[PDB]
Amino acid sequence: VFIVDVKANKHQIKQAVKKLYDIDVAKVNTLIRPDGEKKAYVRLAPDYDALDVANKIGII
Amino acid sequence: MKFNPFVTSDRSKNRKRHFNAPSHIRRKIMSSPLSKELRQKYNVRSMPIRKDDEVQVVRGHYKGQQIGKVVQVYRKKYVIYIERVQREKANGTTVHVGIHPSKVVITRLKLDKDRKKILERKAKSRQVGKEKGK
Amino acid sequence: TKGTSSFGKRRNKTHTLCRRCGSKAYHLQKSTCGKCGYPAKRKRKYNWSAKAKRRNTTGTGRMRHLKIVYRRFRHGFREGTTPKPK
Amino acid sequence: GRKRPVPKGATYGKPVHHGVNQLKFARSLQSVAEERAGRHCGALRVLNSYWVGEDSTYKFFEVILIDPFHKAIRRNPDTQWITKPVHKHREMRGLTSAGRKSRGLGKGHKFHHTIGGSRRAAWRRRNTLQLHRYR
Amino acid sequence: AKIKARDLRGKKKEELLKQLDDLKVELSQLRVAKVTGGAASKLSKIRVVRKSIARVLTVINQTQKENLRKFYKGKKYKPLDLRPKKTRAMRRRLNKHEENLKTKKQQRKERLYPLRKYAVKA
Amino acid sequence: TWRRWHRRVNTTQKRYAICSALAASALPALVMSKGHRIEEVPELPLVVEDKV
Amino acid sequence: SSHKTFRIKRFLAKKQKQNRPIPQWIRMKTGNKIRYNSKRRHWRRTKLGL
Amino acid sequence: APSRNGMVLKPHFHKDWQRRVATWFNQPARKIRRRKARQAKARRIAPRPASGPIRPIVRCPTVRYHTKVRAGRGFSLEELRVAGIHKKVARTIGISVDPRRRNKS
RNA sequence: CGCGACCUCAGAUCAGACGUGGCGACCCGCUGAAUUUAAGCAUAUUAGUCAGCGGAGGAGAAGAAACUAACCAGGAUUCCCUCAGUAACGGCGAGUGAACAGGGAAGAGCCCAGCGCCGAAUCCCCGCCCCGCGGCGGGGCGCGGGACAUGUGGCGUACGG
RNA sequence: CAUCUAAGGCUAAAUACCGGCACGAGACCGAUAGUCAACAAGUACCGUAAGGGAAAGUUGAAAAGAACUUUGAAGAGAGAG
RNA sequence: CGCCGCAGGUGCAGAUCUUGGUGGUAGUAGCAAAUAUUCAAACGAGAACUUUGAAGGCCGAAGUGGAGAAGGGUUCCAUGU
RNA sequence: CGACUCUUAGCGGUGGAUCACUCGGCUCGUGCGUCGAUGAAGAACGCAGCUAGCUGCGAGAAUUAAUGUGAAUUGCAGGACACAUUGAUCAUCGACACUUCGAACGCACUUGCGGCCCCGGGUUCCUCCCGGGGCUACGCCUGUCUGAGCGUCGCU
Ligand SMILES: [Mg+2]
Ligand SMILES: [Mg+2]
Ligand SMILES: [Mg+2]
Ligand SMILES: [Mg+2]
Ligand SMILES: [Mg+2]
Ligand SMILES: [Mg+2]
Ligand SMILES: [Mg+2]
Ligand SMILES: [Mg+2]
Ligand SMILES: [Mg+2]
Ligand SMILES: [Mg+2]
Ligand SMILES: [Mg+2]
Ligand SMILES: [Mg+2]
Ligand SMILES: [Mg+2]
Ligand SMILES: [Mg+2]
Ligand SMILES: [Mg+2]
Ligand SMILES: [Mg+2]
Ligand SMILES: [Mg+2]
Ligand SMILES: [Mg+2]
Ligand SMILES: [Mg+2]
Ligand SMILES: [Mg+2]
Ligand SMILES: [Mg+2]
Ligand SMILES: [Mg+2]
Ligand SMILES: [Mg+2]
Ligand SMILES: [Mg+2]
Ligand SMILES: [Mg+2]
Ligand SMILES: [Mg+2]
Ligand SMILES: [Mg+2]
Ligand SMILES: [Mg+2]
Ligand SMILES: [Mg+2]
Ligand SMILES: [Mg+2]
Ligand SMILES: [Mg+2]
Ligand SMILES: [Mg+2]
Ligand SMILES: [Mg+2]
Ligand SMILES: [Mg+2]
Ligand SMILES: [Mg+2]
Ligand SMILES: [Zn+2]
Repeated sequence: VFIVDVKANKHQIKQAVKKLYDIDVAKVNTLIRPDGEKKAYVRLAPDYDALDVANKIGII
Repeated sequence: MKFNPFVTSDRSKNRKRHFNAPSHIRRKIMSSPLSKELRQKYNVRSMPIRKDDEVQVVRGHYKGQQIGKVVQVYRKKYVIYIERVQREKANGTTVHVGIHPSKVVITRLKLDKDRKKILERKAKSRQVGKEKGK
Repeated sequence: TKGTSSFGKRRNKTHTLCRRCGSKAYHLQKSTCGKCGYPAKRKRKYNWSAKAKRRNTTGTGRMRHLKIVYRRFRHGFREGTTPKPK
Repeated sequence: GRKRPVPKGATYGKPVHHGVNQLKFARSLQSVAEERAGRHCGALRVLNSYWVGEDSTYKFFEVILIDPFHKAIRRNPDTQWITKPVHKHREMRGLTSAGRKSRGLGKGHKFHHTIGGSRRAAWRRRNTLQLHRYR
Repeated sequence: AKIKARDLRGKKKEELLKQLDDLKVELSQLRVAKVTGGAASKLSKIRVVRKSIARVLTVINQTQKENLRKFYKGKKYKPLDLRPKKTRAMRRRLNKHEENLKTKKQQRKERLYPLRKYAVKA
Repeated sequence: TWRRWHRRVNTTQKRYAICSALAASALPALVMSKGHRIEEVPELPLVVEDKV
Repeated sequence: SSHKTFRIKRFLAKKQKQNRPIPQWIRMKTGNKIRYNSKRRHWRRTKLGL
Repeated sequence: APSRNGMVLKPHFHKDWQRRVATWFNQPARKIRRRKARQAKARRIAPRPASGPIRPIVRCPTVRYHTKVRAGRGFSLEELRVAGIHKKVARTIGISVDPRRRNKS
């Protein structure tokens, strides 16, 4: 789950997550918070692990 | 008396200019007099107050000859802080008492490449005025 | 009843926010702002209300470009020159 | 002529102002022609105009326009004057020959209304109260 | 470890972009630490990194702009952001060449009848 | 603002007052009555050389 | 309503973030002369123009 | 209402006169501004006589003033001719030719 | 029954430019009331004013006489004093109302069309080179395009040429 | 008889300036006054809208802004400083 | 601040006066439309009103139920005061 | 004697007059007298380590660079900052940059829907998908190209 710019669509979100984190994503579920910022749910590919990635991100 | 028609003697304009001064000319406002030994060795009367020069308070509650080092100049408050000029609050801790730099006299300066340059430039200007006033 | 009861059946907005002038005077059915007159090019302004003119005149906002224009005039609108680097 | 644009021909008050039909526009039809060409071609400067045959119901005028940003006009004196910014939209300010005629300018006893440079210039000067410091 | 615009101006655009990248990834972990609590030290380095990105971006934006100005030096037509900007009214005026030129009638009159310097005694 | 702040006095009257003021400056009783502390000064119409 | 346009929700978004009490450390700033958020809004007392 | 006995006065103050009131508080400032422009102009034309060109003798054109004489706009072309100076070089000399005045005397 | 010349029109995301909107205290062009006064009121007054529409500049407009005058004549425009609450207008009621001369501030004059003469002498645009940059010009070079005799430029403008 | 030469064009100075940039001053006002606004004022708030539109300055030289003990659940007190 | 002059936005009980504050009324009118509450316990300084359980009732499917549209805009949900 | 009520005084409340002060006005004068398709005025939305307003700014977002200055900023923290193998702050500001509406410019106001031309990836060229970049308003001037006319003509 990330906070992204409101001007970025699911395609750019998927490309950005895939390139700047070196992971493969399955689908992106997006919504705009009442605060006014986008929230992206990025489902990883089954051969990737979110806990594995979240460790390397540092948000564990 | 003031003859230049482009500088104001208005009380409100001078006070407004004083209390809303930017930091770089707030520094000049916080100038402090130099001691007799410092005035003789150099040729400059007043000098803007620096961070780590010794000073003694000559007016107020903290008059004396205890040469205290300046430890902070608070240009927002127009005050400077000195080592031993402190007051104990209710809880027992110590805090500095702010005093206007015009009420202290500098006894030793903090000299750098810039301080020497400003020191020498004021001396050359007073020398120029003195020779013109021969 | 023209009073309390009639005030209950008001749930249809007549005006919305205007793209130009940002005021809630954009008449939906007329497609015209009642404040700045925006289907149009020229800004709506009348001399019979000096308060309205001074509520939205030049200087009531950010003045992004003009505040620097006032700065550059003092130096003759110079360009392509530098302060002689040390 | 000019019909007063009041709905149902209803002017209100002072029968002196009840006129609707036989009223006349202060500017000529030639001035209206130059304004209509000048307002259309806002990038050109109206120079002058003339008459080329009217109608029962129309008048036809040819309007001379100058492009102020053509180099043939810019690079030639005796024509650079129309390129100056004070000369833009002359026809709207009554500075053209046709526009000037409706202003009542001229030298002599016939034209005392515009002795200040315009009718309003004269009216203001002779209706302004001069209150000297020492009275 | 602080970078300055003065020392950045010698490098090529290849490692200037390289320096901007790891400066951007550093700000990414900095914002991560801000969300996950982090420390007061890491929060204070957010601004110092943000200004470093502006510093590097300003140098590459400048360096590109002087190269474009040098390339279009002497070109008859230049892009709208390379020609002078002063003021819309001031751009419409006549240049010195076509402001100062005179008709042959005017300069012949000036050659024939110049204004003489004179005085009159009492 | 048009309150007639200024007054014009006749030139003859204005000169008349100046003559009267000059004549009064030469009488010690009048200048003392202005509170000017002239008791040690000599020759009340007091003239110095042009060196000053 | 549930059905909103983007620009209305963005308008409602800003009004939400600026309906917050002033930080406590603001009171300690020199020459503060501020005491509370006087432009606070409650959904039931005063309504947005929109 | 007339009280007892006075002038029949007709003030011209029915036309909202307080918006068109010309005060003269900038009179002393205008006199200085005109004075120093005179000084600047005089010092620009360094030897030239600081006050415009020479003007002709001219008789006032009415039975009330025809006994007096004054300075006209400029010299006429016939006086320039019999003085033997060209009408173009005259104004460079500082003479102020006026071409639309005729001499009937 | 085609191919050319011109004329009059049309298209282009053609090459290069230009206008749009704002402020609007002052300025220019229009449009334009009624309250009010007249002890009523309709002409009149308010007022060519408020409101309305358009267009500018650092000022604007005006401006070098199809003028004033009737003198022994003056001499572009604009502003000040005066003329002058005057001549005049006005249910000749309420009210309105300039100009000339005179003294000052400032002071500055000119350009076309036409009539003619000169082998279109004229102008724009695109490339060459070099002298340059610094709001972009100079020089020459093009058996390079176009405008232009349905009139470009030089001389010349009522003071005569 | 006098006077000019219309139906084309340009032209600075003297002149105007309650908007703008930057200044200087005052027999002005002094927080119900002076601008509506000395202050997060065209703000809060009101009206569908056009639009209407406030109130509100002052601890102290320096926060030295009352440690600590005590009653009360606390507000709030009593001592102390 | 006195005295000699100068200049006024110069003197209040009234204007159903403007603004602000304060009284008597007055601990008064009132907190009475839609049948209804009671017992024990818990938390808690404190319980007619909170929560749990037991009972007696009401809405009675054209509801005091379950969901939406306009409108509102975070009122939704936890935790704490 | 209490209670109550009235008068006066002391003290204490309520209230914010008075007085003193004034980084504000009002008035006068002076010098300049400068906006915009190279995108104005105005609006919206964002931007601070802790930030709601005001203020400043624009995805380089309470600011970059450059130049003067010369040790701070400050409510707390933080790490700076040798001040010469070049400098905190402030000021100036000429380099750079400057989101979305708005004259507002591809069409429309629904972040709705396009078209053309290049580039990168999926293609593994063929052109379908994704991303990036540049164009695509109206009026009008000069020129250019392409044109229309049983408009007036010339040659067959
Ligand atoms: Mg969705
Ligand atoms: Mg001194
Ligand atoms: Mg409707
Ligand atoms: Mg009438
Ligand atoms: Mg010629
Ligand atoms: Mg409600
Ligand atoms: Mg093109
Ligand atoms: Mg009447
Ligand atoms: Mg009456
Ligand atoms: Mg009546
Ligand atoms: Mg008007
Ligand atoms: Mg316009
Ligand atoms: Mg002009
Ligand atoms: Mg003119
Ligand atoms: Mg008289
Ligand atoms: Mg009249
Ligand atoms: Mg003179
Ligand atoms: Mg010719
Ligand atoms: Mg003439
Ligand atoms: Mg007030
Ligand atoms: Mg008070
Ligand atoms: Mg008020
Ligand atoms: Mg305000
Ligand atoms: Mg009074
Ligand atoms: Mg009173
Ligand atoms: Mg009273
Ligand atoms: Mg009761
Ligand atoms: Mg009851
Ligand atoms: Mg039942
Ligand atoms: Mg809840
Ligand atoms: Mg008492
Ligand atoms: Mg008391
Ligand atoms: Mg910097
Ligand atoms: Mg739709
Ligand atoms: Mg044909
Ligand atoms: Zn609008």
